[PDB]
Amino acid sequence: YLIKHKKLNDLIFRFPQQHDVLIQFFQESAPKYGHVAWIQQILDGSYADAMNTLKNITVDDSKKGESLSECELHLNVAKLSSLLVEKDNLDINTLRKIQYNLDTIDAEKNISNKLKKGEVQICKRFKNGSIREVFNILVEELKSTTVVNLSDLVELYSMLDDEESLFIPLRLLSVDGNLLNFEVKKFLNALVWRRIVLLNASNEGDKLLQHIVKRVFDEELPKNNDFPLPS
Amino acid sequence: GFSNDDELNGYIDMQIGYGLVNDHKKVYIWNIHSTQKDTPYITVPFRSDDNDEIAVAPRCILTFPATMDESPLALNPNDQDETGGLIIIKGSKAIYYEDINSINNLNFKLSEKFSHELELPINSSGGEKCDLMLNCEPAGIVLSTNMGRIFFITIRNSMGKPQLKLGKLLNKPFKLGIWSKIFNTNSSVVSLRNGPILGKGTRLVYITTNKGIFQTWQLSATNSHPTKLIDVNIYEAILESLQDLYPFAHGTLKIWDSHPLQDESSQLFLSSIYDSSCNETYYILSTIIFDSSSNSFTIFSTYRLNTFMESITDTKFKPKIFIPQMENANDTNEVTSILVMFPNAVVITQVNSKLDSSYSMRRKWEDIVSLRNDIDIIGSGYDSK
Amino acid sequence: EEITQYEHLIKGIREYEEWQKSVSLLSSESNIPTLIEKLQGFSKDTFELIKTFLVDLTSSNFADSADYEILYEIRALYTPFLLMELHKKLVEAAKLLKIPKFISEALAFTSLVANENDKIYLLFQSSGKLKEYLDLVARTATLSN
Repeated sequence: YLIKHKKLNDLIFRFPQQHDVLIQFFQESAPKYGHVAWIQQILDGSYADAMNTLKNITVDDSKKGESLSECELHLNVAKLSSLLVEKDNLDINTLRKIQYNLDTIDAEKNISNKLKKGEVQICKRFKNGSIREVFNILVEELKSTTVVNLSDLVELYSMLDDEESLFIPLRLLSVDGNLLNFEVKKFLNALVWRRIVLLNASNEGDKLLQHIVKRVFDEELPKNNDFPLPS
Repeated sequence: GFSNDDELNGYIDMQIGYGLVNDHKKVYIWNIHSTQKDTPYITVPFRSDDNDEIAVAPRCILTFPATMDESPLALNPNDQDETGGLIIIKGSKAIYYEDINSINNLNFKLSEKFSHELELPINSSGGEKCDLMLNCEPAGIVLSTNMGRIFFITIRNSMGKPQLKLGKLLNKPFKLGIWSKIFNTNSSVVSLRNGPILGKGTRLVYITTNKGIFQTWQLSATNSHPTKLIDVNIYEAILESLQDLYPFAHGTLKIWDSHPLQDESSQLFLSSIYDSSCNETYYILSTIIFDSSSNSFTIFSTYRLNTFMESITDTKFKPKIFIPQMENANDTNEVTSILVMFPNAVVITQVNSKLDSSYSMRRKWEDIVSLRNDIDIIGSGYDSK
Repeated sequence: EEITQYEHLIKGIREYEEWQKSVSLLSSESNIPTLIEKLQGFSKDTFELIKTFLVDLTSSNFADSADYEILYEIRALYTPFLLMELHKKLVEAAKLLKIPKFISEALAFTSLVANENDKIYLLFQSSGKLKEYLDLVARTATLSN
């Protein structure tokens, strides 16, 4: 009631003995009082309620997306508000995520444009990749000036892989991959290795073998342990 | 009448016909092959969506169109519709910007789709920073680092459509003890000069380092190991040869630039000799012919500029020779005119081809066009005569 | 250049003092437009002076040498002091005049604090004033209640 009726002084200080229930209230997805609600929550040293609120903000096309100028502004304000997390509520991890988020949209868009211009490459299997027979279809529908088709963008994004993004799978399995199970990690790592040793043997010029091996030493992949070299 | 940074990196791109000077906050791009003296000024602000790592200073260089019809020539009456793609190096990220005219000032999320990013190798023993960029398309971009690492980036994949894929390091980091550039092929690149367009997706690229190592790299767009045609140190040879006609060329030798002649196997080397009986510097034009057909070399002629005995070291960059390669008709290719570019004179000469002993190897025609000290070379390109 | 840098705190205080008088003329004890005119003069002055000081410092080669630190310390003093001073005003205006723009103007100084101009939001944290400043903004809204 209070959060709606702009009675914020009464909420914290006049009823000091229902506090424990008030932690339940914070755990709400949004308290109800609109987009002015979340602001109040950053202000009180009651940040935990607001992080959860802001999620509902970013899917509303009427709170961001009124116009271009206002949209860019809103994104700035959310970021700045994140900076004002103290130690009251340990939303420091969320703070980092809000910052990360413009870089995330760029990664998304980046890869999307490539796929639109036939960024996805032909499958190695045979003369042409079967995936493309699917990839082309998804590009065209979205190339037509018509309504945004959410499903089409999701499918399109992952299916055909940037060669600018092959390094991250190798990095990830070294650092994090013993958690997935050795046997999983070994399998994926072995897949890439196969292809690498399937070219040096074809001809006579190796130098292929060391580049992948010596390459993992630069970022200390062996030091991460259990990471084999091309073999 | 723009804001000026302390650092100004220019390159004139005659492969596309657009002119560039860049700041390290913005790039200013204009149609320099226009038929009117006046030109529009495309200003492109730097992104904060983009990612950037280590100390690498922003060099910006133009690249072929990719959303607009391709320019394999300098082109356009004054259209800004055909201004190519853009590559800006921020850190370890080479970022290629597609469109640059549909950039709105109240949205920046349409800029995102035009940004493609690539991570270039990290771990260096003598550091990194983009020093020179030479558009040597058709093939791609070769960029030099001050340490002496040399990176080839193909801007197209194999579908002939845009994608950055790192081709190969021409020069790799030497992690051999002690030296990092001190006793290797890596040292400070002093020239990145285009060599002839032999077609077939190949471009000769001449690489001359400060030590006096001459490297000829036959680049081709697709290559996981480019072939080096020439690899000889010529510093010793020059010093020796200048004792047969000049008896005061004893001591002090600097190699300043290398640039191709009309003949592609023949390279002109810019040198200085110091006369210690008068404190004069005679700039010596040396025609050196390279055999890439045996990886051998011979010095053909050494010519001393006889009326030009000034010591003139350039205000911006080090002394450069220019001999613009042929691209248009021009009657007679047996004599070579050489432009020696300094910010206070242009010595125009022509050097021996006669092997006269009845007129010596110098004392031919020499003319000087004196300039003022307000020439500050930001970048240079050539094509035609 | 020294005179310019030192003057910035002082000019804002001079306007501040004129405003302390104006404070006693709030609550419709002078016509409302004259009080808002004075108020606009004062708000903009203080903010402007912060901005000016930042620019001067950064591009005089004092952010390009290791003498910087004495200046940073000077900035530390100026920024939270002026910002606070300005922020505690407008709260007073909001109750006395009963106009929500001043609820907005109080709230608006929170965005300046979070902007990086030598990381103003760290100074406030460090000093322990960030919560104090935050709670005041909330209470401005409670004035319409």
